[PDB]
Amino acid sequence: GSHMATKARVMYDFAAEPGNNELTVNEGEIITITNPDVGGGWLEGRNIKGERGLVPTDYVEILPSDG
Amino acid sequence: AERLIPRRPAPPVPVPARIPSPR
Repeated sequence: GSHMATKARVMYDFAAEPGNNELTVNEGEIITITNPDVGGGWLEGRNIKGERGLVPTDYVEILPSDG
Repeated sequence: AERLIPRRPAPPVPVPARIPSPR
């Protein structure tokens, strides 16, 4: 929102599946959110390196605006 | 879609919660 992407922090470590197009992440890591609602308990995001993928939204927390 | 979609429901999570939050 407001000329900037949405962001999230990781709450627990995760590892992607190759046939599911998920994104591997570590606890406390910050990622940009690309899609906060995809169905099935997930969200779309990208890490610092520039990889994208699906992540379980119960493993992460959406960060505040105007920060 | 013309965007990324989950092939399965989300896995279970190791949240510390004997009982879930009221909020």
